[PDB]
Amino acid sequence: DDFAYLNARVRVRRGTLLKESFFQEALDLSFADFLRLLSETVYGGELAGQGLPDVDRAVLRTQAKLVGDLPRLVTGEAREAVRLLLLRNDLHNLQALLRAKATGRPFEEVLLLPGTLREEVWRQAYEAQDPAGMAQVLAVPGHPLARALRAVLRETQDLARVEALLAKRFFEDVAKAAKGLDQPALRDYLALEVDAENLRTAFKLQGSGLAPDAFFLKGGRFVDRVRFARLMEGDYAVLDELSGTPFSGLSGVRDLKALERGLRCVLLKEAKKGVQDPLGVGLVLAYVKEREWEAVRLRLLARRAYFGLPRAQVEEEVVC
Amino acid sequence: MIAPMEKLVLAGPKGRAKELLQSLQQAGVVHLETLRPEALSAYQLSPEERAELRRWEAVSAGAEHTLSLLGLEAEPARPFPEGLEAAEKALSPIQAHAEGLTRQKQELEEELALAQAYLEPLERLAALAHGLDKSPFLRVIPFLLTEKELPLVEEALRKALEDRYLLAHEAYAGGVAALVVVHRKEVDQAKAALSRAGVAELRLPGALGELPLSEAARRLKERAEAAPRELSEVRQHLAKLARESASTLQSLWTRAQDEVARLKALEELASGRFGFALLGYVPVKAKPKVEEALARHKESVVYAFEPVDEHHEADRIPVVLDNPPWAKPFELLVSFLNTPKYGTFDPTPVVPVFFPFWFGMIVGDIGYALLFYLVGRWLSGYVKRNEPLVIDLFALKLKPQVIGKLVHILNWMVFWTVVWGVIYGEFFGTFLEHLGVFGTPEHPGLIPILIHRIDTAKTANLLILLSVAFGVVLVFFGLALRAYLGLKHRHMAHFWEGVGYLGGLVGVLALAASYLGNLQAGWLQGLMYLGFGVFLLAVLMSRIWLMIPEIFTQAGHILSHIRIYAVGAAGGILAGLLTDVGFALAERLGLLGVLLGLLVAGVLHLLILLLTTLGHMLQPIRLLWVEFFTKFGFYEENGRPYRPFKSVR
Amino acid sequence: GGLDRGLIAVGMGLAVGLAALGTGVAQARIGAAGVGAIAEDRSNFGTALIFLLLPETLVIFGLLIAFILNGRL
Amino acid sequence: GGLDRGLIAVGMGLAVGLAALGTGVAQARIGAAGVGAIAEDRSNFGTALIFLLLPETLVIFGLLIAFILNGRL
Amino acid sequence: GGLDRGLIAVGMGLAVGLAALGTGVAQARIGAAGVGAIAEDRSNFGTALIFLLLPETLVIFGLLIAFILNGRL
Amino acid sequence: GGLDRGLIAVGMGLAVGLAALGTGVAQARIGAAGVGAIAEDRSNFGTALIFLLLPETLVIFGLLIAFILNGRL
Amino acid sequence: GGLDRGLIAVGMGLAVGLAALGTGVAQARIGAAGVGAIAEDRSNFGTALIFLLLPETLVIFGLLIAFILNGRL
Amino acid sequence: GGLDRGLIAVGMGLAVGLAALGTGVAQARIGAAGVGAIAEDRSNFGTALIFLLLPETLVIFGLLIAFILNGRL
Amino acid sequence: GGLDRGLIAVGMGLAVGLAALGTGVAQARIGAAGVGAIAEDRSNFGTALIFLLLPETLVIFGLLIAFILNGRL
Amino acid sequence: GGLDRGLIAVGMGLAVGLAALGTGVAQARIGAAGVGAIAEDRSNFGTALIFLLLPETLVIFGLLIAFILNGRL
Amino acid sequence: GGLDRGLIAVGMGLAVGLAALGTGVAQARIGAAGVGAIAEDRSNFGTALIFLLLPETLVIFGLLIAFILNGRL
Amino acid sequence: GGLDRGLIAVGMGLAVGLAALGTGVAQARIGAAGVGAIAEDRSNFGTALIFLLLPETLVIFGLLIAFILNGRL
Amino acid sequence: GGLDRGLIAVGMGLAVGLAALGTGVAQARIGAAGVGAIAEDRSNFGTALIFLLLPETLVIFGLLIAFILNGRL
Amino acid sequence: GGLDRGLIAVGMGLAVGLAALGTGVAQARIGAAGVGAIAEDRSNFGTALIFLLLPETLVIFGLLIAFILNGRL
Repeated sequence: DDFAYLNARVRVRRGTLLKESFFQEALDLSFADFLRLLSETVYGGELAGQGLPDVDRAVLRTQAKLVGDLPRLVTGEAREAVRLLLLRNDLHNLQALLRAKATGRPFEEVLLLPGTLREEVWRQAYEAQDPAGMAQVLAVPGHPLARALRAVLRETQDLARVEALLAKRFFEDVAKAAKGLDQPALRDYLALEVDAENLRTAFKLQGSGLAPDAFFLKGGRFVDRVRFARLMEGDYAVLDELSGTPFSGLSGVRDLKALERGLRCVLLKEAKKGVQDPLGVGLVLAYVKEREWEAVRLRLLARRAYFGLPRAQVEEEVVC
Repeated sequence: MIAPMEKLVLAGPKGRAKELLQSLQQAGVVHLETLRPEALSAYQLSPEERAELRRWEAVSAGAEHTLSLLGLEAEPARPFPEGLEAAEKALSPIQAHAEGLTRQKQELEEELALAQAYLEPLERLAALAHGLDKSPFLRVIPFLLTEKELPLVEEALRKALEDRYLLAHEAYAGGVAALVVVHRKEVDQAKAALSRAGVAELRLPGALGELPLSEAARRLKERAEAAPRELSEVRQHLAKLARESASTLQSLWTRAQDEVARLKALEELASGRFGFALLGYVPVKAKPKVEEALARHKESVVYAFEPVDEHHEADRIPVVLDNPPWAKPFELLVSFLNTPKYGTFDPTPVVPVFFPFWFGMIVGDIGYALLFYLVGRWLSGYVKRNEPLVIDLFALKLKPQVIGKLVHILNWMVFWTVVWGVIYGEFFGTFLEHLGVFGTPEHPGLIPILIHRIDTAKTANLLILLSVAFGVVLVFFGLALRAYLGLKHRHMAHFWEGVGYLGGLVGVLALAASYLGNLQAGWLQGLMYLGFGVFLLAVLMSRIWLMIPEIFTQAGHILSHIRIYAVGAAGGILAGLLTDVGFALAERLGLLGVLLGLLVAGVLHLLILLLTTLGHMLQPIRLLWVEFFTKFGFYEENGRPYRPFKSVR
Repeated sequence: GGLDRGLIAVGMGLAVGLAALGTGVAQARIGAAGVGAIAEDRSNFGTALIFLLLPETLVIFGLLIAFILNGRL
Repeated sequence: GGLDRGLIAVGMGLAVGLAALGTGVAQARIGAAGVGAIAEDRSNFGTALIFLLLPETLVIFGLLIAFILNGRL
Repeated sequence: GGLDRGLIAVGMGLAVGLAALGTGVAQARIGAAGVGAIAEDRSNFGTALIFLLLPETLVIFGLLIAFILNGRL
Repeated sequence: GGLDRGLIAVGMGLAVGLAALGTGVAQARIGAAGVGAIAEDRSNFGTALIFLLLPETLVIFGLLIAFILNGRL
Repeated sequence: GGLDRGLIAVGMGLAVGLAALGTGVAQARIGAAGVGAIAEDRSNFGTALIFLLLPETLVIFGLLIAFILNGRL
Repeated sequence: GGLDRGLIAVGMGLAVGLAALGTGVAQARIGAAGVGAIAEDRSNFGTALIFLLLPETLVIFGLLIAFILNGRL
Repeated sequence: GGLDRGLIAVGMGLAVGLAALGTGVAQARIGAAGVGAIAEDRSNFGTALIFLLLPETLVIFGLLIAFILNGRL
Repeated sequence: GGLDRGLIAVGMGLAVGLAALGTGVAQARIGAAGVGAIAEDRSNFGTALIFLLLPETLVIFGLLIAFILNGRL
Repeated sequence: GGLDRGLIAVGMGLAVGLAALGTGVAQARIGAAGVGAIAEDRSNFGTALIFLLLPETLVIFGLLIAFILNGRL
Repeated sequence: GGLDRGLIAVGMGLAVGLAALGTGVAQARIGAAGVGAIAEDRSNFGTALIFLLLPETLVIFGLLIAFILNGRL
Repeated sequence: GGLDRGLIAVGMGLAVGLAALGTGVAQARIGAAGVGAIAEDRSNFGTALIFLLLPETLVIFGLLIAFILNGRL
Repeated sequence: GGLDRGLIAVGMGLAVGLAALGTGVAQARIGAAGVGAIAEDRSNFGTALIFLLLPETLVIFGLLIAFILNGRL
């Protein structure tokens, strides 16, 4: 449970990274050039063959190997803090399993993305005869996913109501848990994420007539219920009002694509500002977020070079 | 000890096997092995068998869900004596009635909640909308807002046409009763502007925000009026239906669970053309319980009750505790840790011997023991009533079986905890400080308080010596049993390690009793040298590089037994001091608030007992389960539980 | 007479106090983890108390030496 | 009293104070977790107190030893 | 009337001081958690007050012992 | 004169100093929590100030004991 | 007296120093939180210093007691 | 009598107390980790207790030295 | 003098040392947070130094007491 | 005699106690890591103890010093 | 002479030692953050060194009091 | 004589105790990291063991000094 | 020679030892962070060593004070 | 008298013990980081050793001071 032990290893791993020259040089290359350069880089350790499925699988495997080891090799409160960094994949896998069970599709069709829980647990959870049994199979000592599944289990059985309440409660519970530990940077990143998620949900539900309070999330500090209601009800100048907050560059934008790009840039900057705590969790956050951005950019450039999309449609996605 | 068991091998006609399994399941125990890899078929169920399993599983699920909806428990009962079709035809009506009643209750309750959610706002809105409920140009729009900050919305209202649609709080003192009525959509634009400047729209869900104001309010009030009677009738009907159908539902649940278990078991058999076979394990003493059932097989099946495997590679063999009546009620205190491997020893009998005596040595207060006896009386009466001890505060669901076992344990504890108390005075605390029935050479009484514990300077050496002696006995027995088990299982390395540990401990103890104790080491020098030599020889001849540090740790585990003396002395001294202070305050001081002094002494003693009894009870078992069981193995290899076949309810 | 009684009193006090501090130090973290687990599931209310009352042995194992000195005074 | 009546007080103080420090260090983290859990759900107040008020045993033992020494001097 | 009248004072001072240090080391975590919960919801102020003001029992006991010694002096 | 006065002085000094350290230890964490909560929502200052000014009872009691000792001197 | 003055000096030094350590312990965490909030928004620099200088009453009381003692020398 | 026995009693008390604090510090973290593992899976109580109760050897050896000293006096 | 002089020097050294420790304890966390904020944005250097130099008042308050005591030599 | 005995007793007690505290401090972290690893996989119970027992040399040396002192006493 | 000189020397040594401990405690975290910043951006070499060398004022003041006391003796 | 041997014994005991505490403080973290790395991969056992053993040179140096002093006795 | 020389030796030892403890406390965190940075890139060792060798000032100043005391005694 | 060499011994004991504690305090973190780096890439061990061997330069001075003090015995 010593952050120094984890942080030295994370410093070595972050030293094993791909430079911006790799992203710029592949930005005008064919799928075979992207394949050959990828194979020569450390990202091409497990690159088996050629083709977009191969590129995607290789990216997934390399990311799992070099970012999924974080919750292990560290215990105690160090583990309890570093576990609330890589939890979105677990949230997605649980949501996918819940939806598949609700509809009726086989449990062997889901993707089962590499997360923080156990793959055997994920497989066995589908066969649970009750949602409580599925939660118990997915239950961990301190998993926010398990806590939120218990919380939503007090609302409904395996239905769309449970599916939505689970996501809302998991986001709120992750916010609370991050606030419940004394890590300077984790609380800030979690709060900024909560605010960004609330704003993005308001933009996504634009004009849907839904109750802003019922769709709102709590935990952030760069938005409020009034601003959520304004943005949801179409007042696209509320995003112009939130100036001064860390998400201040998003003033005057009214499109979903531009809003997503802006929020991604802001969150990436905030996570890259965590490198100021070399003996805290901050270097771990920086390594995780930089790895995720590298994976996303690599997959986008490789898909562009494979399916022959034009250059101008992807260069704007490597802005940050 | 871990009961001996034998592999029953049996085979017969592929059709008769479906009833042979039923007979065995209705019989006693047999842990069925998977049996499939036997150079034969995996006995996969027929398509009609698979359909029968699905139907019975549906029956079980429906029975459980309907029982939960009615609120009844899932405890078993007498079986349901019906086929699949009859069981389905019985479960369907009850499920239908429960579903309908639950839907009706949800509807009535939700209607009541909705109507009461906006009663005063509805009254205020009905008051204000007395003349503009249905208008051609535009209709009045209500606004349920917070307290009278109505100027906040009036700012935007005055920015719009204030020449019409004035809004203010008229009634519904729970808040500001806002509403605006005007011609054209200028009122709607003003509503948007007031929303921007701070205002809310009173569009309640359903007919409240979707019907004409007055008629909708009247309908809401009528629903709120009529909902009580409907809710009462629904509740009465549901309760009566549950009371009528509980027994049938439980019977169906038991029958369904039994049948589904039988089918899923049938999926475990081995098979071939026209044939089925099994290879389950059964305890050697239980043989007539199987034999007196599987004798009447249709073909008079093989029923070859073949031997156990030896200790040689039989870690899959099931284990069960098999202890005499004296020791069984205490097996609860020992089952919570790892199960024995198969041929390794069972520590179950040691505990009833060595735990209660240690506890009695720990606590000696005669009055405290009498209090424990009274508490046991209460618990035993509750168990006698068969009503389970439910304590929701600590999440306690003590069933009568556990209550009885704990009562037996407590009685056997109280015996020694009173005997050792009377063997050391300290009655009711320190009652001898008011009347010395027990007494000693400082003020002689009716009987000798032998080995007085309060006087530290006298008996401390004796008590510490006795404690360390009992500890040496326990650790030596544990090491010996480890040696014997390592010899029996032909583990030469284990035998060497155990022998070396015992020899090294003997050598260290000899050198200790010579140097740190008395002089005259003539008869002990040879023993000390022998022990050290034995330790070295065993370490060399076993090559395990066994830690002399581990020998030291074993030595510490030996020495730790002084905790009994320590805890006992602390408890006795504290109780005696408290009783002395109480007696002084009551009689020696004032002598008219004797009631106050006795009450204070009682309260202090009760608080001390409540706050210390937990540790007092925990320490002996801690010593046992940390030292003896660790020495004798018994926290490795984990075993395999003896699950019998079926026979629920 | 002499300072024998006083120095014996100081020894007894030091033993009792240091033992109490050690028992508190252990019980702090043990009880915190136990409270968390019991909150997560109210069925571990047994194992939590069992593993939380175990550290209290140090207080008694100090009070023993304290009472021995009090007797020798 | 001479040195005895003096240093007996030093012993009593060094006992009670160190016992209080131990009880505080034990009760700190347990109280923090209890407040967190009670905020999480307003029903576990009993289960929180049944672990916050247990470490008072150390302070009770400290007071016992102190009163014994005071009686002895 | 030798040094005893002074050693008594030193004992009283050490007792009160260490008792206060313990109460503070408890109130630190207890009050931090209480402030967090009350900020989360202003309703829980009563539970926060109960938990934060409970550990004053140790300080009260320390003052009791100090007053006993002082009155003996 | 003698050494009684000096010993009483050292006792008073230790009492006040240790109580001050206890109050400071509590106030550190309490103040950090308050400076977070009020900065997040400026409405809660009226409670954060109370929860950061409650640990002053430690110094109040310490100074009471010191004043009693001085009055005895 | 020959030793009374020196013991008074030790008492005064201990009081002042322990108070300075307590104030330093509080001001570490409070100032850390403050130098965060005032970097996130420069309007917070009025609440930060108003909280960071609040605890110094501890050192003030310590110096008051020390001055009283050193006056009685 | 006097210092000749008092300065042996103090040494015994120091040995016992320091061993007790050492064991408490050793046991707090291991107890928390064990409680976590047992909560995650109730089949690890055997290894949890075996690792938790191991450091009592320190208190055992300390008590041995204390008893040897009490014999020497 | 010979008897009071040494104890006065001990008191002075204790006061100075404890005040320097308090100032270091405060300056560690406040100096670390300041370096972080200044690295994040070079427009906070003034607020860093105006926070970091603030608790250096504690060592000046201690060194004043030291000078007074040394003057009483 | 007189002081020549009690001082040797105090020396031995301090040596044993401080060695016990050192061993406890190391064992807390090593045992927590080992418990975590064994709960992750039961094939690490070799290198768990095979490292958790090595710090016992730091107490063996202290016990050796204690035995030498008791011999010379 | 004798006790006067010895106690003056002990006071001086303690003062210097404790001041140096304070300086080291501060420089630890300050230099950690500085090493991080200078690794992130080579332009932080000046600011990190300027922030880390600042807490040497504690050592300067401690050694000044030490030199004054050494001159006195 | 009187103190001429007992104080030397106390010096040896304090030396051994403090050097053992230092070597345990080192061994805690260096042992935890070793256990973690070995449990992750069994290929680093040799380097993990050499990184565990090296800081025991502190206790090896400390026991040499104590032996020298004892031989001088 | 004499008690004066003995106390002077105790003082010199205390000064050098406390200074070394302070320097160690700083070098701990500084070395850990520098190790991390040099692992990320060996190019920065010219900054890592140049930042970790700075804290030698504390021990060097302590050695200066100790040598001055040795000269005067 | 005999107190000369007796106190001269405790001086060197304090010096060596405190130096060993400091070197151990540094070596904990500066070795855990090196162990992590070596695990990530065995080629990091070369720099990790030079990182963990530097903190010996404080125990290698405490030994020198203890040697000088013993030489003057």
